[PDB]
Amino acid sequence: ATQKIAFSATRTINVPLRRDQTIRFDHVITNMNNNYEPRSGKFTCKVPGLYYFTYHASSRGNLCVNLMRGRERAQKVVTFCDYAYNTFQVTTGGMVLKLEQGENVFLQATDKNSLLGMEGANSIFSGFLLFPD
Amino acid sequence: KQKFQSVFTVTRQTHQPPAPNSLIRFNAVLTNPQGDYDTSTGKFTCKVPGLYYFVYHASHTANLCVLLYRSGVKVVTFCGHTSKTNQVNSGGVLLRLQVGEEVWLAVNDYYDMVGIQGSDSVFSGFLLFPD
Amino acid sequence: QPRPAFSAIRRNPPMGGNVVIFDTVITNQEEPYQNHSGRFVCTVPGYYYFTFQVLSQWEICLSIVSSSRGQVRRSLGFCDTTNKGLFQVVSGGMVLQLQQGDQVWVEKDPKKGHIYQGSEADSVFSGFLIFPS
Ligand SMILES: CC(=O)N[C@@H]1[C@@H](O)[C@H](O)[C@@H](CO)O[C@H]1O
Ligand SMILES: [Ca+2]
Repeated sequence: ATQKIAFSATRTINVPLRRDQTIRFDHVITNMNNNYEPRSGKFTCKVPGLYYFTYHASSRGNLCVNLMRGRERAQKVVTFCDYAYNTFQVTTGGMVLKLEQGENVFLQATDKNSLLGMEGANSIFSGFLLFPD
Repeated sequence: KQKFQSVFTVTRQTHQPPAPNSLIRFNAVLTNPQGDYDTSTGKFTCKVPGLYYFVYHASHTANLCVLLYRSGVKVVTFCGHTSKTNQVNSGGVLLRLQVGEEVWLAVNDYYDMVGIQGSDSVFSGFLLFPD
Repeated sequence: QPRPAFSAIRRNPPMGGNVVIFDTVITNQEEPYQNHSGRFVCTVPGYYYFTFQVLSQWEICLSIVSSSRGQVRRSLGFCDTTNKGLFQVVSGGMVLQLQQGDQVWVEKDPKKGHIYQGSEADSVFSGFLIFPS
């Protein structure tokens, strides 16, 4: 319409995540309005309103991720866990959030850090504006 | 006005899975008012230019990789491995499309889409921001 | 201007019946979602997206069900039958064209209805208007 805010970014880094680390999705497929930062992996709200956030992550073992929301200090909205013994999986999560300007949203690793990002088994993080405030 | 929007949800209603390394046809429509998804070719074609969301959820009881294609280029791949029990393979992406661009899903050598009773396969796409 | 958008999660759900109640509201713009019943009520007629990511450890089959004039309209299902006692996330979603008063909810298979209950991880139900009709 007018306020066109949408991002989709894949992860291509094969370096193991540590607990509490921000999960970076370094390769942008889409980033309209450039409110997503591929250097950190965080989205930062410019225009207040309703957003939908979603991810799909490939993994070869146990994976838990925290969906984080906040300004300079972030709080976890939810934790998604999907386990896999010795087998490849793709898991997913989504969330509708009403965000204020300055609020950031990003995914954060736990203990459970088995996540792949590569050709043939991607991991992706997306979000878009539903309705402006 | 209906023709200034774009939305579909199609499903795969058949017990036989796709052929290896082929485009995945969804033959049944839940909604497709603009006809942007074509059940005879298996392809979405862009009528209204702008930003789209595409997402799918595919049931399988053997190995399955789903590839999403845009105008001949593979955008994303997601794979799920299982043996005789049922899981859902999911994937999705936002894309800014021009009129006439085609979007579709395909499989590779891991092609199973045979869900147990009560587990189906769906592919959705909708226009968020027109230009 | 029409905004209807919700996300709800499970934490202290009333149990009973095959309707999956997500008792904890994260977002409820226009308050379309009823957290005591697990039912979304359409106020603005139009095309809506609905999706769920639900955690199980055993067997689970879920369906997004709707109703018009109180008549139930069954739809597609989605299952995880890994049945090994480890976190698996079953997911599904669809566009639904709704009329005013139409209700939308998640229902489980009475024979396959294990939904994780606890604080390690979350199950989510979300929905939003795509465009009014
Ligand atoms: C368990 C239940 O359904 N009731 C809760 C109630 O405790 C809470 O005060 C209210 C506020 O949103 O949300 C309801 O869902
Ligand atoms: Ca799993």
